[PDB]
Amino acid sequence: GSSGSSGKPLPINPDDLYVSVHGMPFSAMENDVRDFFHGLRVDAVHLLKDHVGRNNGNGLVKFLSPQDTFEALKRNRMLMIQRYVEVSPATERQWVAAGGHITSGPSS
Repeated sequence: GSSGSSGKPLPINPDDLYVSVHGMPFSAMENDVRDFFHGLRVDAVHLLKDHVGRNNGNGLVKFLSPQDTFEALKRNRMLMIQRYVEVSPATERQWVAAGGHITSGPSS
């Protein structure tokens, strides 16, 4: 194998802070989520539902700092309430479409 390392100095990208979790019980709720990421800086937690307003098994998490989320990525494909969760980075676009909300810069 072989590969080069060509990167640039850029500021923390939201994509990181914004991750998605697929594979949660039908009863899983804002609370249950905590149990998983209980101990890290939690800012907000988005949960997707279906027509029957039921937690199928997909949501998004937004952490203030990245150093925190980085940990969640390590808890990907873990055991949760007899259900496998899929922790993977997300894109601002998804966060919006899904039904999120953030304050750009509340100015007078």
